[PDB]
Amino acid sequence: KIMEIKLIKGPKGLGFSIAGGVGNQHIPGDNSIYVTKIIEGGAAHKDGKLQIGDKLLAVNSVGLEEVTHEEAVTALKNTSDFVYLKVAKPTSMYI
Repeated sequence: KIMEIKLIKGPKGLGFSIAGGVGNQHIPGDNSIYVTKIIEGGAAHKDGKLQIGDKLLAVNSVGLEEVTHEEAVTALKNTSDFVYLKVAKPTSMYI
């Protein structure tokens, strides 16, 4: 299930780590970007909605679907302080 998350970029960024990307599949057969860690005190932690396992779809107007890992790293580092983060919650269990 798809949700939009509103984040202010903190001094250290959005407060979460990612894996995946085209050429760097986190899940076998999935080129998607996944949340692997939520940083305590971070903007993502404090908001409360983003979780380990979430799939990133977009960051503001930047698509994260079928992008390489470096592309998503850049998307997330170089956004505005006002972030709309679109994510999909897992159907199965994990990531």
